[PDB]
Amino acid sequence: SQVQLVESGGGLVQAGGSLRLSCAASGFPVNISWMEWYRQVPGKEREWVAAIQSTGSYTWYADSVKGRFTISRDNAKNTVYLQMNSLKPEDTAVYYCRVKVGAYYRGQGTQVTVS
Amino acid sequence: SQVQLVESGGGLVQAGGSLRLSCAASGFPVNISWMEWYRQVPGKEREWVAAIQSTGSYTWYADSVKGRFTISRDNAKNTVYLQMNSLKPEDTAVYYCRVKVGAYYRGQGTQVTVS
Amino acid sequence: MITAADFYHVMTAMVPLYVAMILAYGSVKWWKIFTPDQCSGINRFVALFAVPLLSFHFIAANNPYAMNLRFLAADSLQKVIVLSLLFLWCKLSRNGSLDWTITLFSLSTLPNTLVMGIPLLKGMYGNFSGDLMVQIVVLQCIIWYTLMLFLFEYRGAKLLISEQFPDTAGSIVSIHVDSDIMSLDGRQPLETEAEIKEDGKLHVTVRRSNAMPPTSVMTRLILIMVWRKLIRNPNSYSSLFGITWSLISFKWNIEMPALIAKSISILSDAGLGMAMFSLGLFMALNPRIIACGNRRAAFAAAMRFVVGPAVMLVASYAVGLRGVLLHVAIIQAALPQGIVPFVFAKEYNVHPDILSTAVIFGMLIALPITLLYYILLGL
Amino acid sequence: MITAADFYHVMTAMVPLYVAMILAYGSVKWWKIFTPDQCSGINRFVALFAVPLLSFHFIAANNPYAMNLRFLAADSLQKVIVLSLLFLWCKLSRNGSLDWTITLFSLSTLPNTLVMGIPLLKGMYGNFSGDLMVQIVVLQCIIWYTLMLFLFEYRGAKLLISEQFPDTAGSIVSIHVDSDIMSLDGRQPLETEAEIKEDGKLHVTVRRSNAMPPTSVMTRLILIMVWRKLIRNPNSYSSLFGITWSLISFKWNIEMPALIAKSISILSDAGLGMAMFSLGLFMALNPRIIACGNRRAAFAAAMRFVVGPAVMLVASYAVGLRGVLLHVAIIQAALPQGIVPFVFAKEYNVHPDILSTAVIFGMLIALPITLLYYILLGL
Ligand SMILES: O=C(O)c1ccccc1C(=O)Nc1cccc2ccccc12
Ligand SMILES: O=C(O)c1ccccc1C(=O)Nc1cccc2ccccc12
Repeated sequence: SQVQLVESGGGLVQAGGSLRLSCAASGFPVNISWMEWYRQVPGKEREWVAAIQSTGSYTWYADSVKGRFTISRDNAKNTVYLQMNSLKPEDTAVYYCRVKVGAYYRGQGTQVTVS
Repeated sequence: SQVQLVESGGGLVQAGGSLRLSCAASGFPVNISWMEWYRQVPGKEREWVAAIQSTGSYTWYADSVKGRFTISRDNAKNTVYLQMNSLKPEDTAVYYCRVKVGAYYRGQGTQVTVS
Repeated sequence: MITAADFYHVMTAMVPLYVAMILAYGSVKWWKIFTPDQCSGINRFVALFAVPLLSFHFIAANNPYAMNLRFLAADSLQKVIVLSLLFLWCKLSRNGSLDWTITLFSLSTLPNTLVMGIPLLKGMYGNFSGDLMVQIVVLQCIIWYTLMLFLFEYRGAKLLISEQFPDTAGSIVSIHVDSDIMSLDGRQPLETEAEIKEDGKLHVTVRRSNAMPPTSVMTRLILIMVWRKLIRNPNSYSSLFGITWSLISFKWNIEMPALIAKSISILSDAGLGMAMFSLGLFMALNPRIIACGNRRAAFAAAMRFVVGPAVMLVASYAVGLRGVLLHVAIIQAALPQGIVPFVFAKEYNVHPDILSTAVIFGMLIALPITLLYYILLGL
Repeated sequence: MITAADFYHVMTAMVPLYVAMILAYGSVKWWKIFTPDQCSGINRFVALFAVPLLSFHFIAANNPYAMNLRFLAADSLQKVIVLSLLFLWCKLSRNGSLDWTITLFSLSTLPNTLVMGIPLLKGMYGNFSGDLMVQIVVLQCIIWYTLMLFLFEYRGAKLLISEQFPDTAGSIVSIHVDSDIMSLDGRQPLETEAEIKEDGKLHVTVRRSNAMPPTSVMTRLILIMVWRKLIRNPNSYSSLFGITWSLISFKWNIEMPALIAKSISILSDAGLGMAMFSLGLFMALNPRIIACGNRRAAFAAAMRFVVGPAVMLVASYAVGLRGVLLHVAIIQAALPQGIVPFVFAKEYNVHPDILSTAVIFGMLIALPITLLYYILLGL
């Protein structure tokens, strides 16, 4: 079916900026809203961030990121945006989306680095 | 030390009488108040009745005999009396006392039978 | 015909096997000596230490330079006639599955050869037919219990891809498996994950969760998952070091020294006694002996005692066997079913009740069946 | 002296015993195969089925009409010299107890004769000294493990009377015990009760609770409680039916038929292998090997390897033994301690830590001790 993910929003920013990441899904069967975002440092033991799950009622945030990272669902354009606020300098790692159509699909193309 | 128990109070009575049993202890070392009374039918699986234990605070009665059989301690004469009230006809069996000086001592001499 | 003294030689070798099986059934069901958790530590010992040393005692004494090659090709032709008729069933009939291709191959063509088969045929026909049964135990441990392991791992690895990649799996390039996972048959959560590349390619990675593909790729996923199940198995070190010693001991006439030969023989003397003891504990822990209904139990003792020895009568006459070598081949096909086809089918849940009747209800009626061919052939 | 070939015959018979003991220690401590509840069902099997059939295999082949009566009286004189010096200690010294009279008799004069003692002496001196060790296993099972049972039941039945009848017990007429109770050593609640008669007499009855006497009475209470512990014991049916068959088989030349002789020999071949396997599981379940301090462990290996073989040197020279029969008698006294003196002392709590060092730390240093007398005697 020639499935393809499109990720954008990467850029260099200082401590205290505002970025708007993107994950444009296309070329799929009937999708379920279970898209995610997480980090991967050059070390190990990665950590999960957010969730845009079924009803938009509860979103699984972590401890330090609760009440400060806005996630948003757009089922028309099939794109979930993750709005970051008060960007801490420990965000040099790679960020990418994890759309789930029964088996998780993901890409690698970002430029998230906070100075 | 020539230990000996003395039991009395046995007699034939109708349903609704009043008897006053006796258990006169004599010839002992230092006794503890743990004297008892129970029944032994010509069948098996005997059932325990009362207790005159350490402080006179709680007395282990059975279900059907609660609040109707008066037990009394007399450490001067070394005799525990069991006063029966509203005597039900199912009291034909033998009644006897079970003074405990570390090992339970007991006799057999009663004439309890309710008609 | 047979004489009345031959019926005493058969009973001398087989009545001591049922005595150790009723003492273990009675000590759990009747007189209640073993708790069902204490009873699980005896089966754990027989499966790891007693039987993998009983099979080393037999294979290391085999002479692989003087095997009987014509008898041994009539045994390997039974399991090709059967395995090809089932291939013309799931490819030509419309209700043929792979759950039944494994079960009808395990019932009809894999008997109990090591524990029951060697003492039975040695008492019926003598010490040469106990030398032929060891040649069959070699070919089951090393070939026919490995092909059957490739079928349980292909059955499980096509469920995990056909469920999670229903409309996409034609573009998978390679599948890795993390080394935490040892069997992917639904017991563990088994989260899967894909790497979408720049031209519709896909890298699948099977992971551990916490709270059709091309045949150049499917044959790579299976060999990884078979090698991980083949080195955690005690019967693959009893056959690796059994055969390797018998290839050396029977050419340069090396005899194994008495320190090492008695260090093995102290545990392997507990092989044949404890195996029948562990087999009577298991028929005390099941609820009923016939655990699959009365229709599916007659089906388990008609594939086993009829379709077995009626396809080694046409695969032993079409090779050239006659006389006594025809009579040993038919009788060993009517043995009850072995235990390792039940160990696999309990783990993977491919009909675990039809293969637990046929092990238990096989043993109880195996002795008046094999003594019924032994009378009818000898006439 | 000894030759270098004799050191290989000793190692051929004893290195296969330590191999089955380290495989069971390693599979619990090191590689963690057995759960400690699964490990309790293997000791339950060895204690009931494997070893009481290993002792039937040896006693039924003994010839009781041609025993060696002079060797067998130097073994029964060891255990009278020792048992009389302890009697001049608890009756003449003021701090002598009966807790130590049992323990110093079990350490110094009761070794491991059945599992370790028969293969060791048969390799050192030949097939006649393995026929003398069976004559000692007969006298331990039938005499010296029954006298020691009369001591544990006298130790327990005097505690229950001296605690509950401190000032009254001189007037007890008879003591009954209800058949619910099998051992009165404090494990059950054990309510007692008395019948006061008309002239200062007393009928004691021992019951089950729910939420000095004359010696015509104490000898009656003990024989009841010994008979109830003697019919629930597997080693008293291995010795009752072992000796009764060997008195008949060796006079009318009856040979036991091969149906029955192979029905016993299928489980008793697992005797000597599983006993050393069950003995290495037990040294993996204790916290430490030396479980009683360093003072009380040297005391357990000085009564056992010094006071043992220095009181059969004066009880074998004062009878008339010379030559080789003197050398077999001294070496079998230096065997490590048997297991049945530990089974008793774990139940009755009469020093269960001193008799668990000496079984475990006995076995590990028993082989360089008995090979040190075997060199020094042969010079
Ligand atoms: O009986 C078999 O299936 C068999 C056939 C040929 C070679 C080996 C075997 C085999 O390993 N059996 C067993 C494995 C585990 C436990 C067993 C318990 C009892 C009997 C056989 C057992
Ligand atoms: O070893 C002994 O104490 C002994 C000596 C003479 C006759 C019999 C025995 C004896 O029953 N042993 C054992 C009893 C129960 C378990 C045992 C486990 C291992 C070894 C001996 C055991």
